[PDB]
Amino acid sequence: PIVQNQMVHQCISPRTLNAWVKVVEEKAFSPEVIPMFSALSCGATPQDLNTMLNTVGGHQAAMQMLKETINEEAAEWDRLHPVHIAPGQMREPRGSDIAGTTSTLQEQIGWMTHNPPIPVGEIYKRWIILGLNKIVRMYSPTSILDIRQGPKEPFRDYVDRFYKTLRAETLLVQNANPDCKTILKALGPGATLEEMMTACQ
Amino acid sequence: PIVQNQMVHQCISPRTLNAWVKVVEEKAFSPEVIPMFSALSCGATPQDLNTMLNTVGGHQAAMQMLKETINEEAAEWDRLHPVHIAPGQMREPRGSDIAGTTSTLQEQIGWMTHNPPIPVGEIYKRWIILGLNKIVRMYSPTSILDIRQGPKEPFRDYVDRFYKTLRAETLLVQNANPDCKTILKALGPGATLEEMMTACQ
Amino acid sequence: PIVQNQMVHQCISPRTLNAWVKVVEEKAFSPEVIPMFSALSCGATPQDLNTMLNTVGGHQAAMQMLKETINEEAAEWDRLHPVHIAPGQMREPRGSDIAGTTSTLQEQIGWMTHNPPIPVGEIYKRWIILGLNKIVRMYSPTSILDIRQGPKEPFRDYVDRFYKTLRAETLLVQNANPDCKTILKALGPGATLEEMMTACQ
Amino acid sequence: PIVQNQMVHQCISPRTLNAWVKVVEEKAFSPEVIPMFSALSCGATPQDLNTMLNTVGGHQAAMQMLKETINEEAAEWDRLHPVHIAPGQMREPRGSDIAGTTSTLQEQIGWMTHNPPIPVGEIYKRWIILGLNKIVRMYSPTSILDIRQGPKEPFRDYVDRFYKTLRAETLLVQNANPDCKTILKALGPGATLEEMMTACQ
Amino acid sequence: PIVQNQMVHQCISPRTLNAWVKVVEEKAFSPEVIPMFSALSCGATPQDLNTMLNTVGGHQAAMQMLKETINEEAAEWDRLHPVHIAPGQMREPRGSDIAGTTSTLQEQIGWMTHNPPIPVGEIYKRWIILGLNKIVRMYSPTSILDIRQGPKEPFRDYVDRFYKTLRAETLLVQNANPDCKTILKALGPGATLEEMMTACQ
Amino acid sequence: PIVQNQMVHQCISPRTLNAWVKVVEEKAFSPEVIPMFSALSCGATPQDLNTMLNTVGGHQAAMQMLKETINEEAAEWDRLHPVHIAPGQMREPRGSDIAGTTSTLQEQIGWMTHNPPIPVGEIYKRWIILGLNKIVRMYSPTSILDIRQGPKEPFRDYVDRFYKTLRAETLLVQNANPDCKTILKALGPGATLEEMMTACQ
Repeated sequence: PIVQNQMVHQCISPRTLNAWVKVVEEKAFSPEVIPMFSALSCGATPQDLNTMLNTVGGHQAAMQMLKETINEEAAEWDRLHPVHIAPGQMREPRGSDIAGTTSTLQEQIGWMTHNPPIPVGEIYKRWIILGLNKIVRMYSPTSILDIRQGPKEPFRDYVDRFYKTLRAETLLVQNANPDCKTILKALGPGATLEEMMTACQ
Repeated sequence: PIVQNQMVHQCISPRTLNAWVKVVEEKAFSPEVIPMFSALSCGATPQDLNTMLNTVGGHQAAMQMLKETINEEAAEWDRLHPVHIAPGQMREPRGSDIAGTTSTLQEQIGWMTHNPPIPVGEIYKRWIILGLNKIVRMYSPTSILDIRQGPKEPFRDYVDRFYKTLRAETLLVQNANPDCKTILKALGPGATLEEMMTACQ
Repeated sequence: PIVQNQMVHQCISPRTLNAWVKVVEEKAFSPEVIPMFSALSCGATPQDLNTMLNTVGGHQAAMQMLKETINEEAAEWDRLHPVHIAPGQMREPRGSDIAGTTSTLQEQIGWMTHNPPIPVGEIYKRWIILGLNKIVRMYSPTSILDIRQGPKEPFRDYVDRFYKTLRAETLLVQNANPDCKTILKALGPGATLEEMMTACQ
Repeated sequence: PIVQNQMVHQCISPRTLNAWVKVVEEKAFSPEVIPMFSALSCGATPQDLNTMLNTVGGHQAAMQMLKETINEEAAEWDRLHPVHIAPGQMREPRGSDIAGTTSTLQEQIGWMTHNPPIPVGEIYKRWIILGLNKIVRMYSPTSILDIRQGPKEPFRDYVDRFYKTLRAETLLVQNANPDCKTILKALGPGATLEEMMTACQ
Repeated sequence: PIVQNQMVHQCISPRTLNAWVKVVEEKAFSPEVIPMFSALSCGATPQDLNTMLNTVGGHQAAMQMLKETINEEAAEWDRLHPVHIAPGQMREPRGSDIAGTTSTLQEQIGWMTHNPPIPVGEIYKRWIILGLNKIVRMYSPTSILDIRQGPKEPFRDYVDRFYKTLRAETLLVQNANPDCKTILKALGPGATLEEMMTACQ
Repeated sequence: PIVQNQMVHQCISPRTLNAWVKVVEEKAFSPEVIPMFSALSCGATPQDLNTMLNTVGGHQAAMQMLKETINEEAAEWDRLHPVHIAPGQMREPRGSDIAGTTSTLQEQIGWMTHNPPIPVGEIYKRWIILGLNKIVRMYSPTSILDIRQGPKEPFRDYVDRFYKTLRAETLLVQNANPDCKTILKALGPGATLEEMMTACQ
């Protein structure tokens, strides 16, 4: 990553490397892996971002899809920012430079610490999360339409499933079981979630 | 977080990230999770606070309720502090800025390190703990009225349950078993907890 | 805590937070938990001390007793140091300020780093350990009078139990078994512990 | 490694040492071990690189092959950069110097921190990864030609295997099972991977 | 401990605290615990040394014996260095000051960082190791006279036991079994251990 | 160890201490323990080196042999560098000084940071590794002559054993099984290891 000492490059830590690999092993593409990815990649160069992605051993279908999305964003970057070098001067980054496949670490450091800064690490991270979100959506196992409260399922457990599904991807009341539904309907309009859960507790 | 070097931004640590996720996995919304949250979020920006909340994978009912409380505090903030920008100057934060959904990290850093400082991290944390407390209360499994000493339950174990329940949510003596109750009644008024526990030991 | 960089505030560490919670989970109120508490709270502000106590999830009877002792010391502090503020100036701390319930972190930092320093962290820690010691004493399971060497119990194991009990709360010889007692009596006056243990080895 | 303080030598960490040894124990020569190796060897001197390789206890066939590749690159280096010393002056590195077998740490530090820098750590790392890639290829257990979707194998699981094999080492559709193949064929030309996987989901 | 920044006090680490407690739990008073103690107490003040000893929960017989030895060394210190204070000046340390029971941390820091330094941490550590060595000796389970090679015991295993016993507390050959003894006797005078072990391998 | 801040002494870390003790517990004297020892002792003083050796609890036969080798190197040092002190001046180190048994830490620091430096830590480490190598050789369980490919043993597994044995201590082809041997013989002269392994794969 790049962090302050002056902004300077620091080696990615074994702790960071292991944390990412483990989250993926343990959580796959559950939605909460994305915020973890973003935090673990705080201050990351494109090189660092590639390191994190490349250290993943499984899920190679997903990792290929991600490359596809990345290449799509890089092409759109090239469409909006065509590049044209002068001895000793900073060149303009193209898509594959931001994605760290045709740029060196030193070039990335130069862009990231220039004045004004060209935040290639942040730009690349945005593309990666765009791709990751597609994957989270794809690997979501259930439709919100199929999340319905069971006959003796605690309302809390049902709401947990409902919003967990919504995150991966009136209905709450509709999909509630008969007993709870009657209670919720009587609540009247404008009830908060807290109120509904207390009601069916 | 923001910490001294001068106050500067530091990336949230893998240790901090894991600690929070693990406490929630292991303790759910037992009351002692709140002090842990506050300590783990020492010096946190709103971005950091969102990271911590968002990295939680389960309990999505609770996490939705929390969003509700947060939006309520943000609206009250907007009611008390309407915002009106000048080139190069600091804008005033609105509710959603303090909650980190419409403000950038750099803006948050600017507010937090301004003179005088606008402690958006501390303001947001207060809202979050307000919401968390509601959840702790909701998920409290038992009424203090239902905590009564068992026939052969050690007084100490009963007092543990009693104050554990009180924390999540004369009575102590009333709910004690007959044998202990007689002892405690004879103690007379003004007895400390230490005295009562020694008495029924 | 407060530590040198100049004395400055540092966030309490996840390592420190976990260590304390784990010692309590694993050792309860065995006497050796107190020295651990004191060391883990090296340089602690009152806020930090409250964090450590509050992160404990079990033993709520004990934690209530501790609050009682703390309030007693705070009242005695107020009796000896009545407080009377001038714009921009440091106010005098009352009991509840030292206990961190009515003082802010910044006020605590101000007191702790003033010249001369008002060591509110050290004063509060003394009160807490006073209360903790009462609890260790209360939860001590056995009287030293009931620690007697078994017929075929190794002398070393008996001495371990004896001094372990003494810590939680002539007698050594008296409570020794017949065979060892005869040996020890013949040792004559003034024998060290090392000498007694070698003798009955 | 060499890192900034000025560039200075830092001892390789126990964390780094253990991480590498463990990845090899746990993952052998699966392709994702290479990006991990490169990241764990961030800033490494040739001495550090040798340390990492030499701390591996198993896989001695592979480690011998790696030495072979290294010696081949060192010979080609010597062919392109013949060396010819002046009292107090920096000598030119030969192949075995870059590979750290005939150069001292101080010499390596001198080369790496000279102006202009002679990046012997980076040059050696390139040779090592060249050799490691050969090994990954050798230890790849299956031909991409033998990766075919099973009768009731989820398309996602099949694509995972396919790209995992491709990494170690039209075909995707050809090797898909009859049911999925029909769907994919109807998709028409130009379908992305995301589209194919959704189609056969 | 005291370490350089200038020599300054640093809080004892949770890592250090746990390491010591664990070694004692896992190894008791095996001889190798002493070098570990000395290393873990690198730079320790007397306060730190007391912390380490006091955090031990078991072995209270041993811990009492240690106090006895410590008091004996402190008395001999007082015999050789009688103490006689001037406003603002450093007082001379007595035995119990070096042992940290009647001296404050600030006094210990003052002594340890004075010019010339009065190394109270090192002096106390010497006393503690003197006491620990007595305990290692006491808890040594076997006499070197009872370490004899078994009929089919590998010579290496026998030598391991022999020198392990010697550490806790011609003979090597004498106690070897008949077959090995014959070989060793034929070796002639002056044979190294390596030679003997190779011979009976 | 000694490291830069200026070169200064740093306490050996609990992480380093534990890593070494664990490697020995887990790997005994397998050859890869030596590179680990050298890396973990980066920057070590003789005191540190003794700490590492002395913290080992088992293998006391080996540890005695090591002392023997160390004393032999120290005697040869004394033969080549006889020592002859001037008030305030640095004395010359003898063998036992380099081995840290008759020199203080401060003396070791003085030698190691003098200009020109007298690298007593590096000199001692060389002696220790000389002794360790003897032990690795001694504890090697099998002769390379007894490493022969089994009838249905994969060539790769056989080569692993062969070079693992060679490390602890034409033949490769000779010791290969009949089927593989025929293939290898037909390969002709000059075949690399990679080529042989591919051939018999």
